[PDB]
Amino acid sequence: EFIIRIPPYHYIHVLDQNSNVSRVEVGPKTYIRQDNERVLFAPMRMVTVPPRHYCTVANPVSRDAQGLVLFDVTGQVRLRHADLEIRLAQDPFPLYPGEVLEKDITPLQVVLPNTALHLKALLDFEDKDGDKVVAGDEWLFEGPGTYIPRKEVEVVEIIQATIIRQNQALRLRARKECWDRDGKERVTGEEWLVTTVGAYLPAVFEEVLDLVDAVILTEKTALHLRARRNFRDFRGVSRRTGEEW
Amino acid sequence: EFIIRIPPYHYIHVLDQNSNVSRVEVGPKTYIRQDNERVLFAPMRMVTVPPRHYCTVANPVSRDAQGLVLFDVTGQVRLRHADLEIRLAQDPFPLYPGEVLEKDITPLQVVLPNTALHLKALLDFEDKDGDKVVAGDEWLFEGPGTYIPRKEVEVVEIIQATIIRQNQALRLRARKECWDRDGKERVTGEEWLVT
Amino acid sequence: EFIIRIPPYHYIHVLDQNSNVSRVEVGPKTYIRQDNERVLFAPMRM
Repeated sequence: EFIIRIPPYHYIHVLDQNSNVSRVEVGPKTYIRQDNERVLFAPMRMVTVPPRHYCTVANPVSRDAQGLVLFDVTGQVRLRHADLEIRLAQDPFPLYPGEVLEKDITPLQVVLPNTALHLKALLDFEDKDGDKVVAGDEWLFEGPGTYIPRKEVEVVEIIQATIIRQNQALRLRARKECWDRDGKERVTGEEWLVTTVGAYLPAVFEEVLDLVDAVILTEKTALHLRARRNFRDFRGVSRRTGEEW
Repeated sequence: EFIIRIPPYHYIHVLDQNSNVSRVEVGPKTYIRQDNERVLFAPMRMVTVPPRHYCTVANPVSRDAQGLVLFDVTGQVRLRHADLEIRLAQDPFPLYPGEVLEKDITPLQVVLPNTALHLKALLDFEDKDGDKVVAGDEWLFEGPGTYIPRKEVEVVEIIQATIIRQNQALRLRARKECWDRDGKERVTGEEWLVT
Repeated sequence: EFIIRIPPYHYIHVLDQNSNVSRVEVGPKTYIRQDNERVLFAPMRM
């Protein structure tokens, strides 16, 4: 049919069979379909991202410096095949040909306070402050704030901070060679204790094991302790392996 | 039908099929529908907000500095899609095309004395006194007064004050790093007593 | 019907029911008849 009335906030795609090319007919205006064109689908409401939401569209249109949608001379539109893009709140937009709504209008994820996100850089990229990120690097998005999703970064899980109370310590095992918040070199399998009172947030490599409670030494008791490796106790005594005290 | 009598305090929407555009025909006057127009619905009574109430309308019309309802040249009306707005008591108003009555005429919530509201800022905004609010910040609307709802602020629950009598103290656990009313630094899990 | 193809050397008359007025649509060109117009007769050779 030639007469194609397109309601406000809707769009259609007419296929010029001359070049078998499709173009997005978007606008609150009716359309005349000629012999050479063939509308692909009825007017579809343009997808709007409500504020505080986001959406990602498969094969985003290969726009330019001004954001003008680069259109192929043949009658198609230049697309970044197989890539993704994050589109935040804006006016309703038409799906140009060769684009798929990969991610719907989903809410921006806001982490609660004393909680963190275990992000990981799937694709090599450069972060906000010129950071030479590489594929595989892990990230901790802590804070009660909101995280704006990104193509090169994937959230793996949400970790929760561990509250270390008074007279308590938390067992931390290095999952890989790393440094402790006190800047102490750690090796894979090395376990240590963090006594800082508060909601201690576990790091990407530091693995929370358990909370160790102190033992209260009255005047009628004392503690019988045998070492397991060479070290120095709090008094500084250089105890040896197997030594009991 | 061409003859469309619109009773006082009612409105209709005629669709100019020429541009498939709808316009709000509001007024205590009859209307003539031509071949190009097509009324969408019979006269609907304009929604009035009774005093001390409020209402929120989906996709509020993108008004201007003077409040003139910016109308699209095509025959539509400029809308702030997907947003909300709080409309208090006023004269009955017509629903311009592309607007949905999100919140009816509900009463303004007045907290009783010695009670408070647990508000939280869903959307980043700036408060009354230029406060750099961020998304997620919590608010306590206490007082026997009345709270005027807002788009960027959501009430989470109504908390009730705890009466501490003589020779008594109340256990207070910090849910997060914070300061006590006596300006005492607190850490998550820290419990103290208020006398 | 909106689509009104007028062959070369032919003409039609569309009645704008708004004013019940008719105008000669002459030309080797197709025509779009809106809701307000109503073609009176098919293209007639001039």
